[PDB]
Amino acid sequence: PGPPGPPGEKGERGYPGPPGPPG
Amino acid sequence: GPPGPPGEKGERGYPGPPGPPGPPG
Amino acid sequence: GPPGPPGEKGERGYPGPPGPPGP
Repeated sequence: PGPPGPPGEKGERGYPGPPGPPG
Repeated sequence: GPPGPPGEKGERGYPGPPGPPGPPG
Repeated sequence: GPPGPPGEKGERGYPGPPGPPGP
């Protein structure tokens, strides 16, 4: 069998974080 | 000879952006 | 034998930080 293929693509960016605290 | 295995798992993505601003209060 | 297929896409990034304080 041949060698491994190329590395996978980079993952999606994470979800946005939660809303900040009250001002 | 047959094809080799799949390549390596890709890199994890970048962290998400900060959340929205909090409530005015 | 030829190279295999591209690897799996990476995991989604971690969630972002909390947002800034409100106004």
